[PDB]
Amino acid sequence: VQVLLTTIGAFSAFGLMTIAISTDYWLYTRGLTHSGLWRICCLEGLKRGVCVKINHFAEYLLRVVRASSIFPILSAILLLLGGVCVAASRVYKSKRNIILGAGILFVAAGLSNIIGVIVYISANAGKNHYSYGWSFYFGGLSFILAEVIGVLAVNIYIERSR
Amino acid sequence: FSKPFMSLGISIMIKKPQKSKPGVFSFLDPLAYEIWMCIVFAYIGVSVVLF
Ligand SMILES: Oc1nc2ccc(-c3c(Cl)cccc3OC(F)(F)F)cc2[nH]1
Ligand SMILES: CCCCCCCCCCCC
Ligand SMILES: CCCCCCCCCCCC
Ligand SMILES: CCCCCCCCCC
Ligand SMILES: CCCCCCCCCC
Ligand SMILES: CCCCCCCC
Ligand SMILES: CCCCCCCC
Repeated sequence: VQVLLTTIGAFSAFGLMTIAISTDYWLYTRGLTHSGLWRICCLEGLKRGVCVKINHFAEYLLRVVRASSIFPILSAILLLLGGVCVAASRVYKSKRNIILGAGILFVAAGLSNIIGVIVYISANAGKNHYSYGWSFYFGGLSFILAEVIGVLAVNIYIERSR
Repeated sequence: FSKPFMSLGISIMIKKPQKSKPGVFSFLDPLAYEIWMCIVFAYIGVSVVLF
């Protein structure tokens, strides 16, 4: 039962996190122009449809991380590396040690996912009422499902050893 | 003219401040909404790592 709830969760967390970083509908500011991750597409900006890329230019280390969004992407890279580790349960089975290697990547992506928001909120503010769009809440599901998949992958490793 | 039957003067008129009833969650003011959510997500993150 739990052996199948992990492979379906890896493809439901990686395929869901790659969408949150793709569509640029994270933040809604004010004309009302919806924001994004790498570029914002303006609306009601003296033009019908305009979408231009943002220009970000020892505090310079935070600007490059916000521009080169590696933390919200590194979590997706670890989700696919852990998604193929649990896929190694059929081929080259009876190892009882490759499942533990997936429980580390499933939680290491959650640490790099919460960080990708701290560097995004601190750089956002750095009156004007701004809200979070539906595309920003998708990234939140990429962290909750990253912990349920991190508790279900290690629990199997404990049962296999016991 | 007769004796003044009423005294007056140039006065100031400002908007009366209302009671300003605080919200139900007024105790969550010293920390922003982003801080409270980040604490919860860090709370579950530390717990899973500790397990
Ligand atoms: O890639 C992403 N990982 C995420 C993890 C959490 C949230 C989030 C949610 Cl789900 C609700 C309310 C505030 C939130 O972010 C906060 F920083 F706490 F303000 C967004 C995320 N996006
Ligand atoms: C950035 C260029 C590709 C944009 C793709 C948008 C896909 C939206 C899917 C919405 C699903 C709810
Ligand atoms: C400015 C160029 C932006 C290109 C963004 C590519 C995102 C690829 C994500 C792959 C995740 C596995
Ligand atoms: C949404 C499906 C994945 C889109 C990206 C594919 C790889 C692009 C590398 C530049
Ligand atoms: C401001 C709306 C969210 C409040 C969350 C309070 C969490 C308290 C325990 C961390
Ligand atoms: C064996 C079930 C573990 C559930 C953990 C949930 C963490 C949010
Ligand atoms: C909108 C935030 C709800 C928080 C409920 C309590 C979480 C521990």
